[PDB]
Amino acid sequence: VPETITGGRYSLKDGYYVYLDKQGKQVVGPKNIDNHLQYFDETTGKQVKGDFRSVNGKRIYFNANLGYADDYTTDVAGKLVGYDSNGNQVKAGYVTNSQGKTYYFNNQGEAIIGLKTDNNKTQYFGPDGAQVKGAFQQVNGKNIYFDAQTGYARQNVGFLDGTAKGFDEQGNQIKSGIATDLSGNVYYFDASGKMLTGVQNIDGKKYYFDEQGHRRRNYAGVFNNEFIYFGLDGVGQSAIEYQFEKGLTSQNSVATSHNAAKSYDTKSFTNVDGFLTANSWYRPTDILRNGTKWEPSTETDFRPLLMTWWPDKEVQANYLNYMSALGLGDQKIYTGASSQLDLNNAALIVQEAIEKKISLEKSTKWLDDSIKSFIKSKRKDIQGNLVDTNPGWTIDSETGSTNHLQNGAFIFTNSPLVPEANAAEGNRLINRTPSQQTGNHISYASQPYSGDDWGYELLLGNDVDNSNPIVQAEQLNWIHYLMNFGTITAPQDPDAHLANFDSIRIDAVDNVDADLLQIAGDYFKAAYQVGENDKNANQHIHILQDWSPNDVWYNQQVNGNSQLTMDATMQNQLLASLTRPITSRDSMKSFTKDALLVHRTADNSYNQAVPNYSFIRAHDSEVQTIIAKIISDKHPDLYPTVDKALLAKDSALYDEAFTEYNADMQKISSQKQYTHNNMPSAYAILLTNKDTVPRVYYGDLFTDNGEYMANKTPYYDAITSLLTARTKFVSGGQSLSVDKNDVLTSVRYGKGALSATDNGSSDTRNQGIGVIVSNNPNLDLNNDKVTLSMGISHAHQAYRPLLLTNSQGIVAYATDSEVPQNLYKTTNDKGELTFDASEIKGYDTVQTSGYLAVWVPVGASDEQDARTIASTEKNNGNSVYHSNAALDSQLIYEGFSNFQTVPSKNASADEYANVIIAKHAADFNKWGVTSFQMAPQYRSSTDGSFLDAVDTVQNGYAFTDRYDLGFNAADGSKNPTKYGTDEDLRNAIKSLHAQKTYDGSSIQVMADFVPDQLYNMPLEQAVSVIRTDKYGVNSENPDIQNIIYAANIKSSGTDYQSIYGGKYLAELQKNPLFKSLFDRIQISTKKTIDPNTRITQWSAKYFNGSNIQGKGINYVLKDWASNKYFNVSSNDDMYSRLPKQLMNQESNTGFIVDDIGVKYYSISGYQAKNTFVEDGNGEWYYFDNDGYMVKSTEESGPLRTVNASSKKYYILPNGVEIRNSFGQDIQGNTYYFDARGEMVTSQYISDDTQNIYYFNNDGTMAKKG
Ligand SMILES: OC[C@H]1O[C@H](OC[C@H]2O[C@H](OC[C@H]3O[C@H](OC[C@H]4O[C@H](O)[C@H](O)[C@@H](O)[C@@H]4O)[C@H](O)[C@@H](O)[C@@H]3O)[C@H](O)[C@@H](O)[C@@H]2O)[C@H](O)[C@@H](O)[C@@H]1O
Ligand SMILES: [Ca+2]
Ligand SMILES: [Pr+3]
Ligand SMILES: [Pr+3]
Ligand SMILES: [Pr+3]
Repeated sequence: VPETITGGRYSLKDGYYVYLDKQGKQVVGPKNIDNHLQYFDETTGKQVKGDFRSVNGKRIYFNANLGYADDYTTDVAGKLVGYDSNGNQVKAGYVTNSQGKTYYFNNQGEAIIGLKTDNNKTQYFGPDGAQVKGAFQQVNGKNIYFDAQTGYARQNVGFLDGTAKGFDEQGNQIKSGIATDLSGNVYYFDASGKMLTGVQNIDGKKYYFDEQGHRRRNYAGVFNNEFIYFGLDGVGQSAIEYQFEKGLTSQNSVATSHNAAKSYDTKSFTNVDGFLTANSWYRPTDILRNGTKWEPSTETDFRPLLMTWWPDKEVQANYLNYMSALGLGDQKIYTGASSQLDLNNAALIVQEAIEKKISLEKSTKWLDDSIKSFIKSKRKDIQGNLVDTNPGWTIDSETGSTNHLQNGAFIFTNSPLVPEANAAEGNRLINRTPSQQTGNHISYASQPYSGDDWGYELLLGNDVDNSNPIVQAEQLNWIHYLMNFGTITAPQDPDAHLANFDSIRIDAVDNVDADLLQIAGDYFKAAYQVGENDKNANQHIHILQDWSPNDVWYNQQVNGNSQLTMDATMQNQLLASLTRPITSRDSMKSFTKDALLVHRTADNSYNQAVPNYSFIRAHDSEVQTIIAKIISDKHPDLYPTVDKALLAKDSALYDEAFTEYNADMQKISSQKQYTHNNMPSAYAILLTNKDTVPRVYYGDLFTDNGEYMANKTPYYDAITSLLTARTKFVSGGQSLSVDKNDVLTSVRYGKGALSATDNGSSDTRNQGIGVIVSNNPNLDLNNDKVTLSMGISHAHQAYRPLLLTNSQGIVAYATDSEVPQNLYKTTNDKGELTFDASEIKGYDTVQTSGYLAVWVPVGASDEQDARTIASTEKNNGNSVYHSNAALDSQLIYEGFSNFQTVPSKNASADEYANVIIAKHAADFNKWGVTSFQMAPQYRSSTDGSFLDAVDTVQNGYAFTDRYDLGFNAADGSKNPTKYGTDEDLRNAIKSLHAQKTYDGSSIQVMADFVPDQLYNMPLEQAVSVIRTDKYGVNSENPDIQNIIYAANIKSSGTDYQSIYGGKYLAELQKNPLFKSLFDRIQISTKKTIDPNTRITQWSAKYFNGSNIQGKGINYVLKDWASNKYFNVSSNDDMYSRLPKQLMNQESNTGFIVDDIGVKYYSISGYQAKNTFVEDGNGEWYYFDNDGYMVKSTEESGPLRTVNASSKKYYILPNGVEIRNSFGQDIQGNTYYFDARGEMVTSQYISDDTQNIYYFNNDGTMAKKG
């Protein structure tokens, strides 16, 4: 029996492929994988490809490609018999040889020769048993074509031996009949097999065939002195006879006096900056009260606009149907074809029911809902699928680039139609990432390091413009508010000064103007004199979220080191070499490469390395992506891509995924299908490393979901043992190594000593840790020995373990006395430890793959602390921080996860995280924490536009009011954020501040500074928009070029932004210490910061752009004839006046034939001037400056420039402007006209049937033959 293997990937060794087991081991012999049987060689473990092996007796062939077992025919004599994939002979069925020959065998097992007439699909087989595909074969002069993929007879035209000969399925030449090629080309022949070109009459219907014989669609031109237009049918339509309904329909009714608007100004209409939308309501002069008596309307008698007016018949019809479905309208179906007068009468029948329902309910809220759902309603199509009923008012119409986290984006631009949503000149500078701050990319990177930039301006939601000086100021104000949160929010309290934040984490560095880094750096020199010395600097440790490789070096040269850069090379190497499964895993020798940021192979100096903070996981990185992977595997239907699974927001899915994620964390390393292996081995390297500030993720001590701090991970004992050990032993110089067996040994020599040869100080002897790490579950040393080279400072010294590994797990020893006598071992005269195979071997537990050990020196006191005090001396150079003993004494703790359960409305006091933080304050001080990175404390949105904004998470990165950190409601209801109230928060900070570290100063508390975006904003505003991707590159959709959009982009002006916005700028300017900050010329703007305007209400002029909101392109209402937007707040001529019916004026709609020409009036009653106009969802027409339709004549040909934009259109004598269509001169030349109706030049245009034509710069088609 070939065993089935399931988990494990393929590898390439020596130019052949091998398969690695879940255990880690190469597989040998005949084995099933992927449901297809493959063989693997006895010694080299090599996969067999295109050879013969014997799996349990029977002779089996394996594919040249993929390695899978397959069919084969061997001809010893006569006809080869042929064999199934699993051995055995074929009694009656197809097999395909490796050469690609396909034979069919009879019941007797001989190869079938000649014709093979199956169950309704005749086939052929030539002599020698091969099937024929893709050629014509005369069985007996039939000349029957056989398909390339299947040997089935097909109708096809064969250009051999003459031209245009057509043959059918049974193989008769199709004289006087229609024939069809493989590409779908349609020929027509005459009696005696010769094809036809030009205009033909087939069944009282005209068709056009070009010069190579193809019957054609969407082709216009004069033929035998008759202008014909052959449509999608291929059928000729008269281009003289009009294609529109002649005659006008009055929109004046008995009811229009009463439904006319009370007034024609802002008073009577609900509006967005004057513009009207689909959800607009208005006050008619009269109300049909209880559907029985016309009364004068009161101040509160507003009704939906859509009740009495619509932008066209198509929406009118659909409205009537939808309300009829809600049981209000009449029981009968209407269409855009249906007559105008009938729709208007039907609408008045609906109104009667609407008002009767309002009288009954004593409310109009039910109506508001049913109008909102009508706008977003869906419908059956001719295909049978769900489309949108009103595409113009949905996401459907906002098509562009997909490259953005929320599937689209806009950029705000200026435009004279919306004067108040226009930004100043030289603002809205996008993509000023650290790399592109000057406006051009600059590689600051040196020789073996990368200098790329993965930044982009539009990340999420509504994107704030941080190239505006007024905004840059409000960002400074917000920092000041946070650094003085306590004193500001609770002035009555005497201890308010203890409830203040100390440092910040700058979020989305690659998505905002990099000027904000220098602004922030200036603040802390002014306020807290961080520049003076290490002591001051290290009391405020800030961090960057700077993912791009180049940002490390930008930070160093441009930004001083005003914030700490992340180490990405370490995180990546720690993930690659330890966390991955055995199949994907990098070697430990990689830790000694050159492309690492900090070389630790012989780190022996201070103030040389780049100041940095390194980590393994974080609330976003390597957390959410793993959950998504599980969602994808469990629900392929809904989410097939790992990227697609990130977009999911349903809690049931996550709940399901987490129970797996939690259950998988418990499993042994070899069967960890989703989670990270070797977590304690990774943290063992991280927390012992020199020249770095380690950051520990909440979710590695505790479970990423559920109650805060409630459930521990498998790794808690190991990691908390390391953290306290860091406090007592880790100091001095470092050196990594990796022996021939691939076993890492990290050594710290202890305070005073910087190398192995250093004799050190008094402090040295009892300090300095030693770490051993292998990532090989099948490690077997045998004769070879592993060596920990401690210093000569540690010669002839007794050492005891801190961590060791068993099959059961990892043993942590807290004190020397907990250690058994046998484990103790003493160093030799050189300061070396030696390890046997009887000691160090391969393991596979839950907590380790390979082996982990950590050894410390025996006889440390309890007062012993390895950490070093910050220097007070002046520092030279430009770095704010300096990577040395004192900085490495610091340690950050990211004390939150996204997926912490959200305490319910009536949750008890101590379910909220900030209460729990206070209770466990001393726990953090015993782990060596000097900075506590709190979550963003801002009130989260719940609209679900992104993971961070769904109600089950509310992590706080998705916020509307960024001065609101959990304040009470207006009535005095406690109203906490996911983590607790402003009071609960202020305590938590005091609690952390009460804790005192090794140097007697408090634990720092870090605010999460999020300058990039704002979510879910209350008030609409009109803006000009262009459809783009995340970089702000124009996706160049014609309909979305500087059009007007009703964006939710304006704050309420009664929120905490209005209270505290820019409040402290005046005050700061007056301070001398801040003079440097305000005088600085910022790199990107080249202008100074501007603190003279306060931002109390956010508005569209302070934003670069926004993610797509799915209001729709035509959500802002607009008369099609005039092609102007409706505006109530202005009496300007660039806006259209209200539809004539709504101001009780005479109004008519329709086409009107006139002696001079043809005029068209919209549903609103206005005349079409200088506009394209679609009719009855079919034909387009253009109307000139004089309000007359443009039509071609005999004197003036069909090819015309109409708009004076140098753009040429093809217009028939109907006035019909043909689109996606070919057109002809009277001379003979052919032109093609694209989706938009305009002529094509210098371009190949493809054809539905795979024909291709080339059109010159001229516009004319290149003729063929
Ligand atoms: O370049 C470094 C990479 O090396 C490894 O590549 C693994 C491959 O994984 C998948 O395919 C698995 C496939 O591998 C062999 O066949 C390879 C291909 O051979 C043909 O040319 C054939 O026509 C192809 O159809 C076939 O894929 C095995 O014989 C076969 O059984 C397996 O199905 C990917 O589709 C490939 O693109 C990869 O090369 C390593 O695993 C990667 O992670 C490395 O990046
Ligand atoms: Ca931005
Ligand atoms: Pr007349
Ligand atoms: Pr349409
Ligand atoms: Pr029609």
